[PDB]
Amino acid sequence: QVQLVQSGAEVRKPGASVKVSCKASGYSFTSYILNWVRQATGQGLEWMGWMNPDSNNTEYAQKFQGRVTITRDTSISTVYMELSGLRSEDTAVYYCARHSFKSNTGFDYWGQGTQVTVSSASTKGPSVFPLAPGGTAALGCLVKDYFPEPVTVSWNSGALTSGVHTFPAVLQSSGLYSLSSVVTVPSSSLGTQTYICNVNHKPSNTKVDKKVEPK
Amino acid sequence: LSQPPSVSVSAGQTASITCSGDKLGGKYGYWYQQRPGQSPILVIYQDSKRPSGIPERFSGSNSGNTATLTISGTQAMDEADYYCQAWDISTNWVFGGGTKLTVLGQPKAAPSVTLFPPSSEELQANKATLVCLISDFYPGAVTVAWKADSSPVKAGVETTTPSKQSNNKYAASSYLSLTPEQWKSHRSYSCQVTHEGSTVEKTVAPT
Amino acid sequence: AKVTVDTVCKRGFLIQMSGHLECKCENDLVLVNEETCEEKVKCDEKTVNKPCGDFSKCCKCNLGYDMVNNVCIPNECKQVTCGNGKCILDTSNPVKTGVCSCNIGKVPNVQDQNKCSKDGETKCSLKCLKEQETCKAVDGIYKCDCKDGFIIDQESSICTG
Repeated sequence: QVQLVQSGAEVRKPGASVKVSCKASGYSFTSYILNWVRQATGQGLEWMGWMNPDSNNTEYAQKFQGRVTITRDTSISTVYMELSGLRSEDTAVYYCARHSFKSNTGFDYWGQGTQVTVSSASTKGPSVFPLAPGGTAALGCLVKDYFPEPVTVSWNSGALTSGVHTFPAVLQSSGLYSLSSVVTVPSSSLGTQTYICNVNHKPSNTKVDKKVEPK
Repeated sequence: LSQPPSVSVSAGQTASITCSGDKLGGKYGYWYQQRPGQSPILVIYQDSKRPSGIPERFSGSNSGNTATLTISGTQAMDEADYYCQAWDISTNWVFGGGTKLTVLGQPKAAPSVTLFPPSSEELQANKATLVCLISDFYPGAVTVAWKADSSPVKAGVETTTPSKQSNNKYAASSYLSLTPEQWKSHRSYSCQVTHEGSTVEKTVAPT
Repeated sequence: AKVTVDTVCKRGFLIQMSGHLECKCENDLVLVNEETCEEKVKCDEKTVNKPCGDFSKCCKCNLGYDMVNNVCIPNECKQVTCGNGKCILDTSNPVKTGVCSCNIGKVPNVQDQNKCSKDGETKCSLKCLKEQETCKAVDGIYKCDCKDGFIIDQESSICTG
């Protein structure tokens, strides 16, 4: 199938540069133009530029004063969006989407999104603690004190999808994020079924696996 | 492009989201649906066409200076942000300001409060936090109150504003950060959650 | 004259590009004028002043056109090349001058002497009123073809499934 996969989330200091990638598969790379859209937490989608891999021609938005640089790599079917002179305005989620002026399809397929945070602090790994446990029971994970967002939590290597509910994080006075991901499961499975908590924090390259079991 | 910021529709009725432009009748109209946290999806392309998998309840029109998105029989799974798009010669791609579609008439739901005590592992890390997990409620407005023994707690609390779940309901978290000394010194701790007038409360003890 | 959306191409159909419309002749027919098609005939003695090509009589092109590269193009488009498009006659200006009309997906580029080197959108204005037909981009031009999922039945020349 056709898929647009981007890089992981990153944290940058004010003034540094950020380079986000976008991988293309399942279609002729040179056929469609790959755009770049960002979106602050508050505001809506904002187009910044595109790259036509058939012509190696780029078009940028006037409001991005020479700071957006989109470079391609048809060998890996990957386009790169580099943003320089980072400020607080650039803290947003960045998307890549393809479109065809020959087929008039619009942004039919989007990327997964890459959350870029611009802060004077550096990345920090999380500390994961077990949240020990109709006829159901609740158990989960406490992803504690990490920076920055996001942290993705799966269960049983992604084989357990029904009942999982990763909650939005909270920011404490120290400036670190903490969240909890909880899953509801039949009480009979306790003791019979083992539940593994897969925490992933790409900004600090840490993957934590917690086994939640009754006390 | 100009869109109304908020549009409310009764459940089962028809919702209309307009998009006004300079010469929008001469451009192709594209509509995108974006639910909180995930990427937008194309729901209407080329003014009136819909991609595969989009229900037949989504319709589109584009003529003159207005392009309208119409959803017949709006359901709970339609509460999201709908964006407008058209390609202009000077400024290439232009997105609309957005539209938060609110589907009224959804049945009231009672929260499911699950209070967790500080883990033994984190107690060995010399920091103790209680986790109150509120979920499966509607409307998405709650009030949380923490109590040490029988007295209310004000500090050390961090409550998150509710947000949509995977089940089209709202969920929120509240964290009470204490020291291990404060945790073991009290007989119990309670998480009191008020939804509408009905109050639900869960209690845990250090023992 | 003015080939518009309402023009009925006799023995032919309408096509659209970046900045104009045209009539394309069905099967192996040729254009006697802008809006009618007739069977084209190498030319012999019996076939004098018959259509030997698009806008050509007997094989010299008609008045206003010149045989350039085995086809007949308007005289004002003699030396103009667009690349991802074709040269047409500027309708607005009185002295009709050769301007570029691009394939679907391209537009005249202001930084390239209005050549077809800029990616742009072109909205189809064709009214395909026939049975189960819509405007689709086929081989770089807009035309009326069967709708999504329909195939022309040769027994009736209609789009069915």
